[PDB]
Amino acid sequence: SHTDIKVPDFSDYRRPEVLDSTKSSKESSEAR
Amino acid sequence: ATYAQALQSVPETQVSQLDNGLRVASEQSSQPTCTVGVWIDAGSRYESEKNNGAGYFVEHLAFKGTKNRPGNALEKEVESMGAHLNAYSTREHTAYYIKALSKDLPKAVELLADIVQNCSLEDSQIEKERDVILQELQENDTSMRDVVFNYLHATAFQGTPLAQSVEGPSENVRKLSRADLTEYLSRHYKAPRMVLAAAGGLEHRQLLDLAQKHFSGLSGTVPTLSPCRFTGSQICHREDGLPLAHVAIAVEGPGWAHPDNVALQVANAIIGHYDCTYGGGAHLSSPLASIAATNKLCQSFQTFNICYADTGLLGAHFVCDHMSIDDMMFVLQGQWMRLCTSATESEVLRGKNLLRNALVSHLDGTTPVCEDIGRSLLTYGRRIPLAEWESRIAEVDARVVREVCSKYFYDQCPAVAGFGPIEQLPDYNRIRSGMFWL
Amino acid sequence: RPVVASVSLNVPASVR
Amino acid sequence: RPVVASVSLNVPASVR
Amino acid sequence: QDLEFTRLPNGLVIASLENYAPASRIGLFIKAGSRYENSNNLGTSHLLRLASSLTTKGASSFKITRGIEAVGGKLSVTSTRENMAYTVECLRDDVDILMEFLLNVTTAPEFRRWEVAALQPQLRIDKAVALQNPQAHVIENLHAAAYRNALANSLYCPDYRIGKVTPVELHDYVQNHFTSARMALIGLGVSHPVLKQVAEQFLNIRGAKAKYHGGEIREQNGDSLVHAALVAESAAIGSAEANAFSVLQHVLGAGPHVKRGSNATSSLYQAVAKGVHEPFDVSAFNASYSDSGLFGFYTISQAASAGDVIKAAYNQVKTIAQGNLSNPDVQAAKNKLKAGYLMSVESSEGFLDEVGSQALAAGSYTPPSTVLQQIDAVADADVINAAKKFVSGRKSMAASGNLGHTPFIDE
Amino acid sequence: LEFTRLPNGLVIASLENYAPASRIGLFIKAGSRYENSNNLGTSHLLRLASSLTTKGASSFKITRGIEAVGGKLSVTSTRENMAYTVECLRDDVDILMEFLLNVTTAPEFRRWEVAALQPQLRIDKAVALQNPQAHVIENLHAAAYRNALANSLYCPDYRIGKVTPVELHDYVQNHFTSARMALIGLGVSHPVLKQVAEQFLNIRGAKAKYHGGEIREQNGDSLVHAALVAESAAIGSAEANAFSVLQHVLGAGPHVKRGSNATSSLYQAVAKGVHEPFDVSAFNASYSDSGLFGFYTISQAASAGDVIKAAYNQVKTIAQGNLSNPDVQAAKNKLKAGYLMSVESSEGFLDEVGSQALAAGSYTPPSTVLQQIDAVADADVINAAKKFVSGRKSMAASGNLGHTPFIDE
Repeated sequence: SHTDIKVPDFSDYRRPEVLDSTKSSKESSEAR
Repeated sequence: ATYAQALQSVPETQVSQLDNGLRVASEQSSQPTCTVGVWIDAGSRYESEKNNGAGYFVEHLAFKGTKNRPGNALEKEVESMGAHLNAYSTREHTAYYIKALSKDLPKAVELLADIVQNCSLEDSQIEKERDVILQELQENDTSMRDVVFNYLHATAFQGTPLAQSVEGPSENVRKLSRADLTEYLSRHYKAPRMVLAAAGGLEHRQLLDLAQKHFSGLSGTVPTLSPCRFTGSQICHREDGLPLAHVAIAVEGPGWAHPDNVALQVANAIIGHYDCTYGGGAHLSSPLASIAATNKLCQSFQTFNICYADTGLLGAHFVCDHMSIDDMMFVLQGQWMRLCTSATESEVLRGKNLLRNALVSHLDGTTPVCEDIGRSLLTYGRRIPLAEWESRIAEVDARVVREVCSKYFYDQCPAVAGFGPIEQLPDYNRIRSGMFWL
Repeated sequence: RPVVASVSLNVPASVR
Repeated sequence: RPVVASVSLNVPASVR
Repeated sequence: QDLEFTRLPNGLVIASLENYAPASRIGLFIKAGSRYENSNNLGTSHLLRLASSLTTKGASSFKITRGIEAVGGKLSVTSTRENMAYTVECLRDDVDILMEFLLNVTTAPEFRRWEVAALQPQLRIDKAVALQNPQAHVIENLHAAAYRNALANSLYCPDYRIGKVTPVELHDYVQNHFTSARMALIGLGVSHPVLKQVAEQFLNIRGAKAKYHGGEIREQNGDSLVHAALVAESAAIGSAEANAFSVLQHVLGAGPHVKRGSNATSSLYQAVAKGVHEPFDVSAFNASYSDSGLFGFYTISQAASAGDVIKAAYNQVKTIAQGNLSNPDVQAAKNKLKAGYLMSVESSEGFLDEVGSQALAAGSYTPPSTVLQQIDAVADADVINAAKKFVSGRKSMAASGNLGHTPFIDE
Repeated sequence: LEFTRLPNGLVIASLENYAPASRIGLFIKAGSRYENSNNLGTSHLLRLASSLTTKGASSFKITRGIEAVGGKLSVTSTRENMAYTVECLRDDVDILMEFLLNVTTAPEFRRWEVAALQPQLRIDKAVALQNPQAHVIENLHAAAYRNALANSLYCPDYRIGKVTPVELHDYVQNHFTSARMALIGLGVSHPVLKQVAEQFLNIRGAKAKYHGGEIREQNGDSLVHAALVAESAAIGSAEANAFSVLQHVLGAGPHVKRGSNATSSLYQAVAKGVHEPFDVSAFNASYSDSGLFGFYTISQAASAGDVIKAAYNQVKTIAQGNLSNPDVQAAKNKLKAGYLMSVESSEGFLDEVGSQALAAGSYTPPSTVLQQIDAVADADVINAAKKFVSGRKSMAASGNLGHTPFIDE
């Protein structure tokens, strides 16, 4: 349904500075 | 008398604590009625994919079997007492609570020990409810508003636990076990991360014995948080066969303890809301709302300000026809940039005087009071008195807003969603290019 | 149920 | 009256 | 603090309760429900209920829309088949302003032409928001089926009336029904002499019965699910006989006190749980107006399972009327009643909803303690009938959904 | 008039009048009484489902193949029946025959042609209700009767956009059947029709439980329309004719243009006291399971019950024996006229031929009809009105209702 729905991973495409989901943004966003 | 004198006259709450770890508090009042609840730290934020949706599945069996009041016997004793019973869950917090009278209160606390601790979880009801859940995930297809926020949280917080729903996928509900719940129960329901609260015509010491009576047997002895990041991403469930399209957009929120949340709740109210019924129409104050009434662009929209531990979500939800989406957003962003830069002082006093009547009118009874208590006592630490909420607001002026909106609206990486005929819905790039004035 | 109407200037319309 | 419907390809629609 | 309660020689009630709370709150309960409408002025209160926020003499529509949102108040309007309330909200520091905005709506409304014409087609919207919640044309049809003249008139407005309403048609309605003899200037979070000062300056100014007949309406709408209701002529409020139904309400079924609860104590929903093996939802229906009331239940089920369910309810009540009953269910049902009253008035709004409603029907406020004693003094031989009056009494019915297997009364 | 029957229950008749205009009508039992709750508003579609795809032909070719010869394809439909009338010149009957049966015998009822044809219902539904009688009158059936005849000819709104083609094939295969049809013709020889059916038509609902109901429609319309009836009798019984003569005793509409209907005992009876316009006449309906009898009112708002309480009294005068014989024989002479005058036209003639062939299995020439009219008893014309007054009642009305009373009032 609309909850079984899932988002895939873009880790093949993302920037290295955000791949760690455990971290947070706002520390590299100003740079990015 | 006056307003400021009134807030000092409020019953200042009272807090307790136990050897096990269970926070307890209350607030006396002249209301003969009363209510009690159990607000805790547990939700889909802590379940993994293997046990996702479980805490919602806990909600339906906790009142359907125990060790000392099995079956509907538990459900029976309330109706015999004349009280209500209600519950809900969130992505971080879950809550059971009662509305009853003062004198019959001791019977109430005796139950929640038989509910929280001594749940039985009969395999029959486990299987029956396992159908009830799958009945609802068909229903919530209709709950289009709930579809969006489910999608929205699933994007910005992708890859994290928080992207999970609260009820969970159908699959895990068709694989769930008694034991995963046992483990889930065996870790999260613990005194150092639980709260009791109540309000009405009671006393804080009538209650203190009952917690020392019943919940004193609680296991008073657990991972901490991963900082859930934020993403700026777009999602779009194109569907032209419907009448309309519920839409949402939002950004990073700061979180609970961050003080500028006071300011943002104003700005949400500076923009306010409108849905197809308010006779003000053209005469309204929110320039967004007036135009929406003028040309009948949309049919309804709302704002919000979610608070999670290190973050939240600031944004809005709006609902219109497929030939009007672009203009609303152009106007909508047209308001945010206005407040980032040009915020009239008199218009601030509008929202400052909106928010007062919000929290107060929100607090009309006892159950709303204990929503705040059982929530603040897991987020803010203490409770905040209403005289303190006022003093924070009175510091505010347009200088603050132009700093805050510049910090969290301006040029950020927003998060978008859409479910409907979104044929007009522009691209995330154009949306961001519309985010910064000039 | 004992139905009652409810509108406003800012409360959304409702039906008791 | 005992009403009856009537349409066609070329008779104009009518009501008895 | 105690509740003032007074009355002027003009028949204009005032009350006040200075709770020292922050949120001031005023409600002006009035007898202007659509029962007072005749055949020609129907769908009027549906307009008048939105005619708030329009031109006055002492102010414009625009200024009032902004003058409230500056202080951040509200202007909400409850309206019943009997009554028509102008509730508001604000902080106590600015009550004097919002007072003036109110009375200009009720005391000096111009009801000009052009503002109305823009406001008429709003009715098509408001009429349909309710009927997304399908109860609100089933339930109207009961009144329109059972009763004839006054209460049969719905709150809302028929279609054809739109684009045909007149402003003059309101001035006759306003001058006849917003009257110092049949109003109630309730307040809250405010002192009493203030309200005493206001009314003497601005409000210093000056319908048939509900003949029950027995009717039946049906709506094959193609909707997959069913909605139905069977009732009988009840009694009006004030009589302790009225409370005999309102306790029977809780004996029989009062809706889920428990979220996702099987309502096991409810004698009705329990009684259908046998034999049936599919969803359904049902509860008692209790209405109690001034001239009369109505009592019965409201059904939800599938198409084929309508009469299969109703013929439990229509039988279950007969069991009660035949004396089959126990006392703890009654005292349990009383304890439910004693709860929901206080729990309703726990909130200032729901509190306010009770204060002046008595002031119109009666001319006296009953504190809840006295209410509970009248509940204590109820007789099982009246709770019986009660159901005997239901079963032995003439019937009225209505339903909607699919009706491939819905029976009539006599069946 | 030839009149036959096949072993399959399929009637044929034919009347070679040597006229120019050939004419065929296929009377069938397919009125909306045979509809259940789930298939409502279907015949309203099927009544327009003519001129659609077949197997033996396309929708296009049939539309042109008729207008080339210049014929027609008209469709009468009742709560009982469903007729496919046509017209042409006798020189080209063989072509138009083939066009007909392909509609009834090989209709595909595809998807897309229907979807274009559904919203037509909103139009056709509203053309009638410009003539306001056609929702008053439906409500009587829906008020009095319950299951079969309560179902209107036309289609409710919500049903639109929800109709299925499969839902028709069940309806067609169950009701366009060689046992309950009648291949009437005219201006044509009999052996031809005998040849057609044997090649192409060679193939294979509840009762009207009267209950007593009441419906009201405050529509804001300035004028009033109302009707009060009672459970009548079905056709075939001479008791049915006892109403149909009472119809003319009481009031049968204006035989005279701009006439004061002075002989009509009803309209005369209201002419006293009233000093404003009004129009009213007897209502007679006679189906197979049952019928309905009463009257149909027109007046102003305030003058509804002021008029009805003459009619409801006037009939009681009859039921109390107060009556004369020349009015009866006058009323008979009215009845004897309107029957022949109705069948004066081939169409109205045709309307009677097979209608008997379905209800009965025999055609009665008009001469025999007049004898049964001759053999009517005043003690039955009385019940008659006694059955009306003493019988249970059903009522409906529309317009403004500020002064409309109920039955018991």
